[PDB]
Amino acid sequence: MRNYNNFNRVWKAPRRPFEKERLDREMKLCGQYGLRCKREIWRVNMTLSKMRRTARLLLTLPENHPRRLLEGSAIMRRCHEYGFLDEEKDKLDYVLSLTVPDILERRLQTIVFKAGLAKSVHHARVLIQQRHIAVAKQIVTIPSFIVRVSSERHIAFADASPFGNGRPGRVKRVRAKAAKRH
Amino acid sequence: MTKTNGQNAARKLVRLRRRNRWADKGWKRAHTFAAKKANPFGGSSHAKGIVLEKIGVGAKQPNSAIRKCVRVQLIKNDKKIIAFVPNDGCLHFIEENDEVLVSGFGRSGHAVGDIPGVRFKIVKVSSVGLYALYRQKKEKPR
Amino acid sequence: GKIHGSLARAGKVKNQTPKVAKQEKPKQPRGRALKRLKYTRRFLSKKVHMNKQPPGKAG
RNA sequence: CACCAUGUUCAA
RNA sequence: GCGCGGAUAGCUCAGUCGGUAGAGCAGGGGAUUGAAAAUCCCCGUGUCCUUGGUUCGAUUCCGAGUCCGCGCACCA
RNA sequence: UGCCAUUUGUACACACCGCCCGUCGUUGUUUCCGAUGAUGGUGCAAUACAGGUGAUCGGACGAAAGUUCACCGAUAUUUCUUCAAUAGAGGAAGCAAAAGUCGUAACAAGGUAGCUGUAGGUGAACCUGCAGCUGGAUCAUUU
RNA sequence: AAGUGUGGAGAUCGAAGAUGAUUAGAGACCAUUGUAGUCCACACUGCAAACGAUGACACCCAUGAAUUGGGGAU
RNA sequence: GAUUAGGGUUCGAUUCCGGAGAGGGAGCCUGAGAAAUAGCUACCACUUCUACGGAGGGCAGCAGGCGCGCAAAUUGCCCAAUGUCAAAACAAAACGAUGAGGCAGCGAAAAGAAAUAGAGUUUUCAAUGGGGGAUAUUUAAACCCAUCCAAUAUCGAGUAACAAUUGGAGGACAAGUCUGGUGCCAGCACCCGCGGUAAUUCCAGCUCCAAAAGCGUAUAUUA
Ligand SMILES: NC[C@@H]1O[C@H](O[C@H]2[C@@H](O)[C@H](O[C@@H]3[C@@H](O)[C@H](N)C[C@H](N)[C@H]3O[C@H]3O[C@H](CO)[C@@H](O)[C@H](O)[C@H]3N)O[C@@H]2CO)[C@H](N)[C@@H](O)[C@@H]1O
Ligand SMILES: NC[C@@H]1O[C@H](O[C@H]2[C@@H](O)[C@H](O[C@@H]3[C@@H](O)[C@H](N)C[C@H](N)[C@H]3O[C@H]3O[C@H](CO)[C@@H](O)[C@H](O)[C@H]3N)O[C@@H]2CO)[C@H](N)[C@@H](O)[C@@H]1O
Ligand SMILES: NC[C@@H]1O[C@H](O[C@H]2[C@@H](O)[C@H](O[C@@H]3[C@@H](O)[C@H](N)C[C@H](N)[C@H]3O[C@H]3O[C@H](CO)[C@@H](O)[C@H](O)[C@H]3N)O[C@@H]2CO)[C@H](N)[C@@H](O)[C@@H]1O
Ligand SMILES: [Mg+2]
Ligand SMILES: [Mg+2]
Ligand SMILES: [Mg+2]
Ligand SMILES: [Mg+2]
Ligand SMILES: [Mg+2]
Ligand SMILES: [Mg+2]
Ligand SMILES: [Mg+2]
Ligand SMILES: [Mg+2]
Ligand SMILES: [Mg+2]
Ligand SMILES: [Mg+2]
Repeated sequence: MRNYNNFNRVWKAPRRPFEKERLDREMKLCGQYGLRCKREIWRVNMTLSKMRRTARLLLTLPENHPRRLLEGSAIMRRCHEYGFLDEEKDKLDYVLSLTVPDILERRLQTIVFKAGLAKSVHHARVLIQQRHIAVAKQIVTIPSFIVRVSSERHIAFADASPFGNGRPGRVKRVRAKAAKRH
Repeated sequence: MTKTNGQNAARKLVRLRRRNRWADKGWKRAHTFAAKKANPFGGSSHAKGIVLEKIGVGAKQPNSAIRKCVRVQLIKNDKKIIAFVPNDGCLHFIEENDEVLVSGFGRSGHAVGDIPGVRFKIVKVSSVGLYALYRQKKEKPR
Repeated sequence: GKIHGSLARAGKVKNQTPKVAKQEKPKQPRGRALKRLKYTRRFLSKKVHMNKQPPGKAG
C-alpha cells in the first residue's frame, strides 16, 4: 500500500475509431515496418506528439529566455542523438515537421533491416527477439529499441549467437545428439 | 438584454448561475436525492433479484412482437421491477424463484426502443452468465 | 386474435435452424504475421471492394 | 347561409 | 331455522308439461389480404347432481339429497 | 356532378377516402389524497439516578470499610418538536400498450372564425354569456 | 371583463332555466322568452391574446409623403 | 487525481500532513504527555465459561469467520532491510521484541515490454523461446527474474496439435447486392430502423472488418 513506484501510459487510442483514411495509413505502417499491432504506432504518435507540443511551447517563448536556451537545446540534442534530425536541422522548427515514419526508422527492427543483417523487416524482428543482435556487445531483445546515431556503427550479430561466434543452435544440436546415439 | 457587467457584480453572477443550474436535468439529477431514492437500484448497477413471474410485453407500433421478460423483486430494497431477457430463447434458462443479476440497458433508465416500460435487463441467472448459457459456454447448476 | 406471439413460442427459430457445423480450415498466422497477411493482399497484390461476393440472385 | 357525420393495423 | 328456487361442451346458456340434445365463443384448417385484423365456410362437440318409483326410455315427471341463492320467527 | 387556371387558407403529404379530440371499456404501471395502523433516529427538559471527583466526618489494621454534601454524568421513563422511512378500506390523477364503443371538437370561412380571461351549464369532445386579441376569413374606399 | 359582499336601480341585452325548430341524436348553432348579471355607491378579488406575443435608461443611425401639440421667420 | 486551447467541470474512504474515534455514552487513575481503550469504573445493547457460588468479553491491528451486498485476497514465511522501543554495538556457553514493516500466495483494478514464426529452391535449410532442468545464482530461506544446455562432459517445435479471442459486415462506423432457415413469428436494433415467403439487419455456414492477450456490456463521471 505504501509503495511509491510510479507508472503512466505511453499510448493513446484515437478519437474516431473508424476513419477510412487513418486505417489505410496505419496498415501501411504495420506493413512497411513489421509491426505487431496498431498500439505500437500509437505510442510513436504520443512520443512525437509530446515533442511537437513542447517545441511549440518554446516558440511562444522568446529567444534569450531561460526555458528556451536550456530545454530547447535538450530537445534538439535528443533528435540529433537518436537520428530524428540530421545535424543541419538545428533551428527547433524541424521538430514540428517530424513524422511517424521518421521515428519508426530508428527502431532496431528497421536498422537491422537497413544495415543488411536480415533479408526482410520480418526477418529482423525475429532475429532481435531470438537473441541474435548486440548493439554494443549487449544482446538487445527489444524490437522497439530506438537506436542512437553512435550505436549504428556497432550493431552486429551477438557474440553468443550461433550466427556470430557462439555455439550452434537447436536444429543442429538436436541433430548432433541423434547422430550420437548411433 | 441578457446579463450584467460591473467590476463588483460577482455576487449577482454567482447567485444567478446557481439557480439556473437547477434547470439542467443533468445537474439536478446529480444533486438531488430523489434520483437514488426512487431508482430501483440503490444508485448502483447490476442489482440482484428473484424471478416472480414471466411476462410477454407486446412491442410498440410500428413493430409487432411480444417481448419475453420476467418480473423480478430485488433483494437490496424489495422493489418489484420488470426486466427484459435478451436472446432467442432464454426464458428456457429462467424459472421462477431464480436469483438473477439484473443490469439496466442503454439509456440510464429510459426504456430502449421497442419495449414499453421495461428499462432493465437480465445479465446472469443462478450465478451463471445468461449469455454464456445462450452460446453454450456452460450450463445451469443443479 | 390481436396478439400473434406467445411465451410458448420462445426460441422457435433457433430450435429449427438446421444446425450446420464449422469446417476444418487450418489456422491463420497470429499477431505480427497476420498483419503481414493483411498487408500483402490489400496492397502488394493489386472502388476497392474488400469483400467482393460472387454473383447471386440479384445479378 | 335548409341538412351534409365517418372511413381498422403496418407497409408501398 | 324452516319454505320458495337453479345445476346442459373449456366456460356461459335455451328447452316437447311425462319419446334422447340447440347454438355461440374458445380451439384445428381453408377462402380473403402485400401480410394482418375483421368477415364467411368447414370441422371437436354437452353419460345433464346421485338416482329411484322406472311411460315404449327420465334430460324433459314426481319425490328423496351435494351444490348456490331467496321468503320469514323469542316475549312486554 | 366533374375538370382546368389564378388568388387565398391549411395541423394535409400513399395528400379530405386526409388528419385528429375527449369520455367510456380492457391490460400494466408510478404518484397523490385518505379514517386508521406503525418504525428508526435527533433536539427540548422533566424527574429518577449507576458510577466517579472534591469536601466533610470516620478511624478497623499513618490509614482501608463506611457516613453526609456538592459537582461531572451515563442510563431509565415520560412530555412535545423535528427528520427519514412505512401498512390502509375507499377516492382520484397521470402514463403506456396491433386493429373495442360513442360522437366529431380542432385543421379549409373544418361547415356556428379560432383563441385568452372569467362565470355557469352539460355522456364526452364541448356549448353559452361578458370584456379582450388576430396568431383573421379584412394592412383598403365621405380627401 | 366575469365574479363576491351590503345597499340602490332595473330600460335594453342576457350565463342558468323554459318553450319552439333543425337533427339520426341537439343537452348546440337559429326563433320567442328569461334568472343572476349588465348600471351606480361602498368594500373584496387581482386570474386577460393585461399584445407590439418585443423590460427599463442612454448612444449612433440614410430617405421621401404626411400628422398632432408648442415655438420661431415671411 | 481525471479531463482540459483558454476560461473551466468534476473526484479526493485511500499511502504524506492534520483532525476525530475504538461497540454506543460517560467518568477517571497513573504519568512529562491520555479524558488512553491489546488501561480502569459504571450503565445501555449484544456476549462467552461455570462444579450455579461465580468469572469474563470488545479485530474501524494482521490473517481469517458469518452476514451484507454489484462489489474486494493467505487463520502464509521472516526481522535480512526500513524503523521504533530500551538497561541495549557485534562477537564470545551467549541470536532483545515487533501481523510496524518486508517477503511470498491469491490478484485481466490500472500500467510497461512482448511470442503464436522466419529464409529459400510441391520441397528442404536454419532459428529460440513456452516448457524441462543445474557446478549453480538469487533470497533471511525459498520463489522470480538472469545466466546456461558443456567448461573434459548437459533436454527439446512442426498439423511448430505448443491450435487467439472478443465484438461486427444497411447508416453513423471499418467491412458481403454470398448461401441455407424462419415468415411482423422467433428475435435484432444505444438511435434510425430490420422481420408480413426472394431479410444488405434475425438464427446459422462461408468470407471479410476492427481492436487484439485481450474484447464486449451496465452505472457513475470529464470532454
Ligand atoms: N450507454 C452505455 C455506455 O456504456 C459505456 O460503457 C463502457 C463501454 O461500452 C465502452 O467500451 C468502449 C467500446 O464500446 C468501444 N468499442 C471502444 C472503446 N475503446 C471502449 O472503451 C473502453 O475500452 C478501452 C480499452 O481500449 C478502455 O481503455 C476504455 O477506458 C474503456 N472506456 O467504455 C465504457 C467503459 O466500460 C459507458 N460507461 C457509459 O457511460 C455509456 O452510457
Ligand atoms: N392502495 C389503494 C388501492 O387503489 C386501487 O385503485 C386503483 C384504481 O382505482 C385505479 O385505477 C387505475 C387508474 O388510476 C388509471 N387511470 C387507469 C388504470 N387502468 C387503473 O388501474 C387499475 O385498473 C386496471 C383495470 O382496468 C388494472 O389493470 C390495474 O392493475 C389497476 N391498477 O389505480 C389504482 C391502483 O393503481 C383500488 N381502489 C384499491 O385496490 C385500493 O383503493
Ligand atoms: N395514455 C394516456 C392518455 O390516454 C388517453 O387515450 C388513451 C385511450 O383513451 C385511447 O384509447 C384508444 C381510442 O382512442 C380508440 N378509440 C381505440 C383504441 N383501441 C384505443 O387504444 C387504446 O386501447 C388499446 C387496447 O384496447 C391499446 O392497444 C392501445 O394502445 C390504446 N391506445 O388510447 C390512449 C392510450 O394511449 C388520452 N387520449 C391521451 O391523452 C393519453 O395518451
Ligand atoms: Mg543464447
Ligand atoms: Mg365512430
Ligand atoms: Mg372526413
Ligand atoms: Mg336551423
Ligand atoms: Mg330578449
Ligand atoms: Mg493519518
Ligand atoms: Mg446506547
Ligand atoms: Mg481484519
Ligand atoms: Mg437471405
Ligand atoms: Mg450473418
